[PDB]
Amino acid sequence: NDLCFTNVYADSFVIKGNEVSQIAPGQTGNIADYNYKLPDDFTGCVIAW
Amino acid sequence: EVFNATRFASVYAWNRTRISNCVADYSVLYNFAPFFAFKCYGVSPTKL
Ligand SMILES: *[C@@H]1O[C@H](CO)[C@@H](O[C@@H]2O[C@H](CO)[C@@H](O)[C@H](O)[C@@H]2O)[C@H](O)[C@H]1NC(C)=O
Ligand SMILES: *[C@@H]1O[C@H](CO)[C@@H](O)[C@H](O)[C@H]1NC(C)=O
Repeated sequence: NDLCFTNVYADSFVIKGNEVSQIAPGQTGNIADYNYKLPDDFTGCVIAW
Repeated sequence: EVFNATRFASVYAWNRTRISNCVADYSVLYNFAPFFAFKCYGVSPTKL
């Protein structure tokens, strides 16, 4: 909360447990390569519950 | 013939197979296993 962001992007998608580990900056898999690829220089984070 | 075997030997006697004189397209390796960890060190799957 000590940060000033210009723009915030809020993507949400429901996905499996191991694909939670799959989603990360620069990963591989059936989802990380064909569904949602995050940037290698990703300035941001992911949330899973 | 290496991924769909039935008797992957125990760790005490790790069976080793040699792969040569063929063409490797690891998409079959991708789709023949629900990968849990593809931790590689000297090479990467994207271009394998
Ligand atoms: C390791 O696993 C290999 C699976 O491809 C085995 O290769 C097979 O071996 C049988 C004989 O056991 C051959 O008939 C077959 O054509 C194939 O080459 C390999 O033998 C095995 N090695 C050990 C030491 O178990
Ligand atoms: C070869 O792979 C198929 C697909 O997973 C599997 O159903 C079959 O049992 C495998 N063969 C042997 C001998 O286990």
